[PDB]
Amino acid sequence: TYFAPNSTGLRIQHGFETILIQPFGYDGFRVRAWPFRPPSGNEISFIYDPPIEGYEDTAHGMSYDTATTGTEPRTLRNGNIILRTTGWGGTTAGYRLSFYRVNDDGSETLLTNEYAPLKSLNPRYYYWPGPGAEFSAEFSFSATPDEQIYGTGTQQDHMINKKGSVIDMVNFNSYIPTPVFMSNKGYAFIWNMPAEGRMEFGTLRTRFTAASTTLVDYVIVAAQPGDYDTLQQRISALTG
Amino acid sequence: YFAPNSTGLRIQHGFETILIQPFGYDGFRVRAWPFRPPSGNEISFIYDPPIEGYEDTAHGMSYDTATTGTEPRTLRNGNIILRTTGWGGTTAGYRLSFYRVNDDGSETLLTNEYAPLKSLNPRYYYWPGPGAEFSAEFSFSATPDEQIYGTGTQQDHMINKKGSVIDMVNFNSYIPTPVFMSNKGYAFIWNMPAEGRMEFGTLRTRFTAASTTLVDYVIVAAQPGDYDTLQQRISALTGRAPAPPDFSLGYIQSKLRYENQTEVELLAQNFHDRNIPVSMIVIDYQSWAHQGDWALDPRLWPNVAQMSARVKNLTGAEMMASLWPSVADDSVNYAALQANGLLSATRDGPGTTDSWNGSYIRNYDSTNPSARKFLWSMLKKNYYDKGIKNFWIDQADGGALGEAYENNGQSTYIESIPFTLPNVNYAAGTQLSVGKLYPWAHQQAIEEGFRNATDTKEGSACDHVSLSRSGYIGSQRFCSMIWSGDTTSVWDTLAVQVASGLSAAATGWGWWTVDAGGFEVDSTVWWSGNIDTPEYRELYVRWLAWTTFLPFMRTHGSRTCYFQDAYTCANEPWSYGASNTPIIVSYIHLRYQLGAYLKSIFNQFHLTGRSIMRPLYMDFEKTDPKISQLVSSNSNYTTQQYMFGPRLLVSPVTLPNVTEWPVYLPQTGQNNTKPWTYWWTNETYAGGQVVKVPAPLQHIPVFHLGSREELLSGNVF
Amino acid sequence: RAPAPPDFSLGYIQSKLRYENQTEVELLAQNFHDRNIPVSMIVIDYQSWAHQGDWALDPRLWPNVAQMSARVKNLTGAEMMASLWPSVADDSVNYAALQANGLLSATRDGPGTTDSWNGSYIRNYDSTNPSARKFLWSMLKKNYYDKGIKNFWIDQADGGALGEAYENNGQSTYIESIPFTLPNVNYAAGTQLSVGKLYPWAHQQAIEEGFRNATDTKEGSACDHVSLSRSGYIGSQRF
Ligand SMILES: *[C@@H]1O[C@H](CO)[C@@H](O[C@@H]2O[C@H](CO)[C@@H](O[C@@H]3O[C@H](CO[C@H]4O[C@H](CO[C@H]5O[C@H](CO)[C@@H](O)[C@H](O)[C@@H]5O[C@H]5O[C@H](CO)[C@@H](O)[C@H](O)[C@@H]5O)[C@@H](O)[C@H](O[C@H]5O[C@H](CO)[C@@H](O)[C@H](O)[C@@H]5O)[C@@H]4O)[C@@H](O)[C@H](O[C@H]4O[C@H](CO)[C@@H](O)[C@H](O)[C@@H]4O[C@H]4O[C@H](CO)[C@@H](O)[C@H](O)[C@@H]4O[C@H]4O[C@H](CO)[C@@H](O)[C@H](O)[C@@H]4O)[C@@H]3O)[C@H](O)[C@H]2NC(C)=O)[C@H](O)[C@H]1NC(C)=O
Ligand SMILES: *[C@@H]1O[C@H](CO)[C@@H](O[C@@H]2O[C@H](CO)[C@@H](O[C@@H]3O[C@H](CO[C@H]4O[C@H](CO[C@H]5O[C@H](CO)[C@@H](O)[C@H](O)[C@@H]5O[C@H]5O[C@H](CO)[C@@H](O)[C@H](O)[C@@H]5O)[C@@H](O)[C@H](O[C@H]5O[C@H](CO)[C@@H](O)[C@H](O)[C@@H]5O)[C@@H]4O)[C@@H](O)[C@H](O[C@H]4O[C@H](CO)[C@@H](O)[C@H](O)[C@@H]4O[C@H]4O[C@H](CO)[C@@H](O)[C@H](O)[C@@H]4O[C@H]4O[C@H](CO)[C@@H](O)[C@H](O)[C@@H]4O)[C@@H]3O)[C@H](O)[C@H]2NC(C)=O)[C@H](O)[C@H]1NC(C)=O
Ligand SMILES: *[C@@H]1O[C@H](CO)[C@@H](O[C@@H]2O[C@H](CO)[C@@H](O[C@@H]3O[C@H](CO[C@H]4O[C@H](CO[C@H]5O[C@H](CO)[C@@H](O)[C@H](O)[C@@H]5O)[C@@H](O)[C@H](O[C@H]5O[C@H](CO)[C@@H](O)[C@H](O)[C@@H]5O)[C@@H]4O)[C@@H](O)[C@H](O[C@H]4O[C@H](CO)[C@@H](O)[C@H](O)[C@@H]4O[C@H]4O[C@H](CO)[C@@H](O)[C@H](O)[C@@H]4O[C@H]4O[C@H](CO)[C@@H](O)[C@H](O)[C@@H]4O)[C@@H]3O)[C@H](O)[C@H]2NC(C)=O)[C@H](O)[C@H]1NC(C)=O
Ligand SMILES: *[C@@H]1O[C@H](CO)[C@@H](O[C@@H]2O[C@H](CO)[C@@H](O[C@@H]3O[C@H](CO[C@H]4O[C@H](CO[C@H]5O[C@H](CO)[C@@H](O)[C@H](O)[C@@H]5O)[C@@H](O)[C@H](O[C@H]5O[C@H](CO)[C@@H](O)[C@H](O)[C@@H]5O)[C@@H]4O)[C@@H](O)[C@H](O[C@H]4O[C@H](CO)[C@@H](O)[C@H](O)[C@@H]4O[C@H]4O[C@H](CO)[C@@H](O)[C@H](O)[C@@H]4O)[C@@H]3O)[C@H](O)[C@H]2NC(C)=O)[C@H](O)[C@H]1NC(C)=O
Ligand SMILES: OC[C@H]1O[C@@H](O[C@H]2[C@@H](OC[C@H]3O[C@@H](O[C@H]4[C@H](O)[C@@H](O)[C@H](O)O[C@@H]4CO)[C@H](O)[C@@H](O)[C@@H]3O[C@@H]3O[C@H](CO)[C@@H](O)[C@H](O)[C@H]3O)OC[C@@H](O)[C@@H]2O)[C@H](O)[C@@H](O)[C@H]1O
Ligand SMILES: OC[C@H]1O[C@@H](O[C@H]2[C@@H](OC[C@H]3O[C@@H](O[C@H]4[C@H](O)[C@@H](O)[C@H](O)O[C@@H]4CO)[C@H](O)[C@@H](O)[C@@H]3O[C@@H]3O[C@H](CO)[C@@H](O)[C@H](O)[C@H]3O)OC[C@@H](O)[C@@H]2O)[C@H](O)[C@@H](O)[C@H]1O
Ligand SMILES: *[C@@H]1O[C@H](CO)[C@@H](O)[C@H](O)[C@H]1NC(C)=O
Ligand SMILES: *[C@@H]1O[C@H](CO)[C@@H](O)[C@H](O)[C@H]1NC(C)=O
Ligand SMILES: *[C@@H]1O[C@H](CO)[C@@H](O)[C@H](O)[C@H]1NC(C)=O
Ligand SMILES: *[C@@H]1O[C@H](CO)[C@@H](O)[C@H](O)[C@H]1NC(C)=O
Ligand SMILES: *[C@@H]1O[C@H](CO)[C@@H](O)[C@H](O)[C@H]1NC(C)=O
Ligand SMILES: *[C@@H]1O[C@H](CO)[C@@H](O)[C@H](O)[C@H]1NC(C)=O
Ligand SMILES: *[C@@H]1O[C@H](CO)[C@@H](O)[C@H](O)[C@H]1NC(C)=O
Repeated sequence: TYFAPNSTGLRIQHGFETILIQPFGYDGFRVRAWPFRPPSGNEISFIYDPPIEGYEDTAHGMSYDTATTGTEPRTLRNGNIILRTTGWGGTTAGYRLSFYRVNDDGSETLLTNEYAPLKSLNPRYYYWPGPGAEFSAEFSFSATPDEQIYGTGTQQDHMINKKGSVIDMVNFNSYIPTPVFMSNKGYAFIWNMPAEGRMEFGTLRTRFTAASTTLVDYVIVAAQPGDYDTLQQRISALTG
Repeated sequence: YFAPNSTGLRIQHGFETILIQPFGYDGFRVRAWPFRPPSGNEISFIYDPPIEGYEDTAHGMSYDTATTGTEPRTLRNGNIILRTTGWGGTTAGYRLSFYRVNDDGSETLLTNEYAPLKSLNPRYYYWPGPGAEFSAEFSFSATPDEQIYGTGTQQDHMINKKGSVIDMVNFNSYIPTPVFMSNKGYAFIWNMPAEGRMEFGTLRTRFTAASTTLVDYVIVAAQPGDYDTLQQRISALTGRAPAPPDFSLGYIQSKLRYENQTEVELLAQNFHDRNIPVSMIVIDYQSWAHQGDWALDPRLWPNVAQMSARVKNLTGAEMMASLWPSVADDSVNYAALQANGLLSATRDGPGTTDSWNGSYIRNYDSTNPSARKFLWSMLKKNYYDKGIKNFWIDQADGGALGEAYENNGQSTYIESIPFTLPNVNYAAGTQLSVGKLYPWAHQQAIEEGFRNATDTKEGSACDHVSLSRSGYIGSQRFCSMIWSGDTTSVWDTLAVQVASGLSAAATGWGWWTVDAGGFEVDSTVWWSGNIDTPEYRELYVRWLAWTTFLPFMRTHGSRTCYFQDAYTCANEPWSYGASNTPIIVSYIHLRYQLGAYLKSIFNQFHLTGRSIMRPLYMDFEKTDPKISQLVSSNSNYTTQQYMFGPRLLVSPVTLPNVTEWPVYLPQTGQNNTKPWTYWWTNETYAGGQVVKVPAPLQHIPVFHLGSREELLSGNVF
Repeated sequence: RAPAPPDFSLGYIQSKLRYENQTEVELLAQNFHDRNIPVSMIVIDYQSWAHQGDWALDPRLWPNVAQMSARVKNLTGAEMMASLWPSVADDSVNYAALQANGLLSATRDGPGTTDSWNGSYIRNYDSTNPSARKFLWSMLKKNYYDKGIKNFWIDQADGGALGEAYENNGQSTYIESIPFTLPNVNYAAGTQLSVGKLYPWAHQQAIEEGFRNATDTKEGSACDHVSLSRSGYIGSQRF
């Protein structure tokens, strides 16, 4: 009785950047974005395709069902997670991402969306520091002051709630920063990137950065609140 | 005063040099650089010597002791002491730590360099280019209970910035400025013009610079709860504000936009015939022929000296005009600006920095002194010498043309395409290395022109003012007021503006204001900005009432309407319904009735940096024990209430259809009395409780300490 | 290995800057016919469009171009060639579509403009983007090829800036002489520094693909039509 998806993925052409959102595993979406040049195909990934456990029969790859330029809003549902493409500001469009969970009582809860209030930097920011095509990436997502962040690897901070902390993604003795975290809102998030960077768990914005990359890749999975054993069931099905 | 026994300490720690000097009262200045010494032409926003301090002359690079940091040392100036230490269990002197000597003799650690056993270097250097310029990341320790106030302006609805990351990139309504106070009893200034990052994490505070040749910061200590001294030290370091001209304290009429000369003359005729006082009429943008002409289009403003004189004859009001920093090819000044190198430019390609009005443009170089003087020669010829002697320096955030997206003026879809923000070339550096200076130097362009025409020195009494949307460290030194930028005309926006102005106060900015009623229409709220609907008419009257108790009372916005009889929808005190006209005019009269109180509190800000609009921790943290937590949680009682001067307590109504409003009256320190008097009922209440007062549409919840006749006299200090 | 050229291209090619409207072109063919002077191809130069990026003759001066090409072939038997620039301006009817589908190159920071011309700052279309090559042929085949103008003059497609070794083209020689750095723009195949030499080669390829698609012919076989290019690279003789 699983709410299987009706689309293999959505590919948005937003100017020079392409965003490929695909249903991935149970109650999960996989988002990939790149400016100008398509993925080489030799990028390093830490997630399984298809997931170790999920609704799928075969791997997704780059497959998608619908292509748009993001002029109009769209909606895609997989399991209990729903994606809603929207505009920025008062506009009605479909180049901004937002993720909801369908609760047991029929209502919906906003897990997170791309941090794009009226006056703010682009939630998918690209910057070219070198003469080549490799770029640095800064992706921003909304957050609430009451949110709680669990995981993010190991660190001697004497805290299990990582909210309000910045975690640099550079390894050294006793410090293994890993961008895999659970939120008490009922969702988990995987920044599937091997590049060094930064984890910002701010009061109103969650931001991940990549020092140098050719492709941004993350996965978001939803679960009913308080049910952390399912979140870990989904994370392990994605990463091992 | 505990004067220091050393002029400074210079540490040679490998290839990096650290120069720590006593600076002002209870302050230390720290400068560090790897390999190459400072050129001496770095951009600095602090005074040497401070405007007020123990010193007789400037410090410069002078120091008393030189060491390699092999052994620990101690240096004391005032109540702050520096202790150089090792890292880990080591005994050395290459790590910095700062303590305050309390009144009871004991000491409290303000902060040290974040260096636990396993951690990155608290002074991290990185070379991204082939040259010697470097990126810097400086880390300081922090505690989970700490509270951060200031950091500039932002629409975050918080006065406690703990747990937030603040990017140092300017855009509309967002002026990140690395000057903050901590509730531990110290202030900190990251004296750097480079773009970067502010990390106020749970256990680590980090500042970064994208490209620089020198790191420079100042730390100053004060006894806990005593924020008035922190602001006294900050203003002595970065600038003591001048006294504003008396006319600027009145009612400022503005909108988007008064389009031709005869429309402005009928506006003054309306204020005169209706016997409604007005102190300044503002002319908005798009009033020029081309971007960069810096003059009113004669086809719509044929005789502006006659216009300003007629406006002054009917209302006595002064005039203000708008200018943008962008110049297009169709400008009469484009060839001259291009030839003399007075324009910024992207570092490859044609050099255009953004777009507007269907043309791609280039911002003038405010860091170039020749460009600043070229621009005043236009403003003085076409405005100042023609009766318009106040200037609206709009859309000068720096880099792009005022927004966080490129291709301004085009479709919102194109604006949303993530074109990278430009790292432009300036005369003083690049956008990444010196970008934060651009709006600060733009204010300076008008300040230099003002002081030159009046033959007065900076810091003295102003004859005229400028209206700016951005700034930086020490922007309070100019005859210039900052406003919160483009806001939406909805109820939630009105509640968020308060915390932005309170954060500006903690940054050192006193001359702050908003757009009464908001600026932009919210397309998802059908009544937003509609001056003919009762829904927005209610919102505007609540908003206009609040601006009465702000450093500057000004109305402005881009309204919508059902009936239009001009170029744009109206925004005048008689444009919101017949029943609302007497309400708006009453607050206009009340504003002029507070003139003595306004000039008195603006003067103390000029002498001491005495904050004008005051967050509740500055006056009642020592007193009310409940306030420490109400600020930590960013309660509406602390993000939406404030002290306007030493006597008034203000709390705007931020909800529709409301007749009672809950105001938290803080404790004042006399438990057997009732010090709070409600303005509209004259009823007295005791401190330390939340009260629900009658708040009809015409009344804004305002309490006052002492007698009303004394605060109206100005004698409050 | 180069293809064999069409026989008509080996004759006399008449061109200048510039034949401005349709009636001037028709009187030119009438002159060759009345004087019995042979001509094999008539060329229409640039600035014959309404906006940069429209990729069509301005109807205010070329009202019926299918009739113009047919009249030219009736009087002289000559084929026709028209000019197109790779620049796109905001006033273009194709600007919104080119921007939304990512068919324009761009400088890597700032608004993205790559040069200037005709008093407007412009962006070059991305010849390395296969989708952009298709977009441009859909314009040329609609407004030229299917209307008797089946040879194309792909001018000012050197890559990076707009055809010159200086930025701010079309402006004063003093401004042009100011050493604004040549742009390291973003392409779909790389940057100007990493793949820039491909731009004019891929621009020739755009029309070669269009020519071979219309005639159902393989590249390298006999050509029915030609293109006039000012730049190229390794192996450009294959077109
Ligand atoms: C004291 O201090 C406190 C702070 O410390 C302060 O609290 C702050 O208060 C304000 C106002 O009270 C709060 O602001 C609101 O926040 C809401 C939540 O925002 C987030 O989530 C939404 C998505 O929300 C959808 O789904 C959830 C869950 O399912 C629902 O609960 C929601 O209702 C909403 O549902 C709709 O849309 C769904 C999807 O399409 C549908 O499925 C569903 O059916 C519904 O139709 C995100 O969109 C937000 O993202 C935005 O902001 C983030 C981060 O900034 C950005 O990253 C992102 O890009 C976006 O910009 C966000 O994540 C908002 O929903 C709410 O929005 C309303 O008002 C604002 C104006 O302020 C409008 O601009 C906005 O359009 C919304 O207006 C509509 O609804 C209002 C009233 O509800 C109507 O009046 C209005 O007409 C309009 O109607 C629209 O929808 C109607 C629905 O039927 C429809 O009828 C109409 O036709 C019309 O279309 C607002 O922003 C803020 O969060 C508080 N902050 C905190 C920390 O608590 C407090 O106020 C202070 N108190 C006092 C007295 O001062
Ligand atoms: C439940 O959870 C709770 C939280 O989740 C948890 O709380 C945590 O508990 C731990 C353990 O208690 C706390 O850790 C301590 O933190 C202290 C404060 O550290 C900060 O400040 C110091 C500098 O402070 C000085 O000045 C202040 C005020 O003036 C004094 O109060 C201090 O005592 C101290 O004074 C000395 O030095 C002064 C000047 O030099 C002198 O004037 C004075 O006379 C004193 O000699 C900073 O140095 C610290 O910085 C370090 O960490 C930051 C950030 O990580 C880095 O940036 C920086 O580089 C440094 O690494 C910090 O900012 C520490 O002082 C305290 O340290 C002692 O123990 C640790 C081992 O844990 C030793 O490694 C360390 O050397 C210290 O040891 C000395 O003193 C101890 C006992 O006090 C002796 O046992 C020991 O022998 C040693 O002796 C030395 O000094 C003696 C002084 O008399 C002397 O007699 C000896 O001869 C010898 O010289 C420790 O790290 C932690 O903060 C809590 N965390 C939080 C969030 O609260 C709680 O435990 C949990 N509960 C349970 C049941 O689990
Ligand atoms: C950037 O680039 C862009 C383009 O990429 C540049 O834009 C271009 O600039 C060029 C020149 O710089 C322009 O060429 C001129 O165009 C005008 C306009 O022509 C049009 O509009 C005419 C009238 O329109 C009005 O009425 C119509 C009625 O329907 C109405 O719809 C409309 O709203 C408006 O109110 C039309 O009549 C005319 O059409 C005619 O001719 C067509 C050609 O074949 C034909 O198709 C039509 O059937 C119709 O017959 C057309 O649509 C032209 O007028 C102008 O031509 C004059 O000047 C040129 C020299 O530049 C000269 O060679 C011509 O002979 C002509 O000269 C007459 O008047 C002169 C007075 O100035 C006079 O001196 C001449 O002698 C001549 O007149 C008389 O005697 C002679 C012989 O004795 C006789 O032949 C005449 O009939 C007459 O009796 C140019 O072609 C482009 O149009 C323009 N393109 C665009 C899109 O704007 C831009 O400048 C650049 N920008 C920058 C910053 O660099
Ligand atoms: C980018 O930005 C630029 C600017 O930064 C934008 O440009 C501007 O756009 C605005 C509006 O979009 C324009 O304002 C409009 O200007 C016109 C033109 O006005 C001038 O010329 C008039 C006619 O001139 C002729 O005769 C003279 C002889 O001297 C010749 O030289 C000319 O060549 C012409 O042949 C002239 O009559 C006007 O003068 C009058 O008013 C002035 C000022 O009060 C007096 O000094 C004069 O004495 C004289 O009375 C003027 O010089 C105006 O006509 C427009 O007004 C109308 O429309 C308004 C709303 O748009 C409305 O509020 C007005 O009431 C008025 O309405 C008219 O129509 C109504 C109903 O249809 C009638 O009821 C009413 O009677 C009247 O008929 C308006 O003010 C700017 O001019 C223009 N600026 C520039 C430099 O071009 C540009 O649009 C932007 N572009 C992009 C892509 O974003
Ligand atoms: O940007 C070009 C693009 O704008 C489209 O507007 C969208 C945009 O609106 C912002 C704009 O609002 C004006 O006011 C309008 C309001 O938009 C209408 O809803 C209302 O009915 O009428 C009022 C008055 O005409 C303000 O006057 C503008 O200042 C404001 O634009 C900002 O302007 C500043 C500089 O002044 C600039 O820096 C900013 O970049 C710019 O946003 O955003 C909100 C969307 O809902 C609007 O659709 C427009 O529709 C379109 O045609 C095109 O012109
Ligand atoms: O470049 C703009 C700038 O030109 C100034 O002209 C200078 C320039 O001339 C080059 C230009 O020549 C045209 O032919 C002119 C000729 O130059 C004149 O001497 C003659 O009297 O008139 C003819 C035609 O009217 C060509 O038609 C143009 O192609 C050529 O311009 C170059 O154009 C190509 C594209 O066509 C472009 O890619 C180049 O960037 C551009 O340079 O250089 C020689 C100087 O002696 C001239 O003074 C002009 O004065 C000025 O107003 C401005 O328009
Ligand atoms: C200066 O004073 C500090 C403490 O105030 C002391 O540790 C140091 O030895 C003194 N140095 C000199 C030269 O007096
Ligand atoms: C002041 O206004 C009155 C209005 O009648 C006018 O008579 C008088 O000349 C004006 N003075 C000036 C300097 O314009
Ligand atoms: C102000 O600048 C002017 C230049 O127009 C100069 O002549 C004058 O001396 C300056 N005023 C001073 C130095 O007081
Ligand atoms: C000037 O403004 C008045 C008042 O709004 C208006 O009636 C008139 O049409 C305007 N004139 C022009 C040319 O815009
Ligand atoms: C409140 O007192 C003031 C003077 O202190 C007076 O002007 C006002 O009318 C009083 N309002 C009342 C009694 O409602
Ligand atoms: C071309 O058509 C014309 C009629 O418009 C006719 O007189 C002439 O014979 C034709 N010539 C050729 C070569 O078809
Ligand atoms: C050429 O491309 C078109 C689409 O543009 C396609 O329909 C056709 O099959 C291709 N081949 C030929 C010979 O037309």
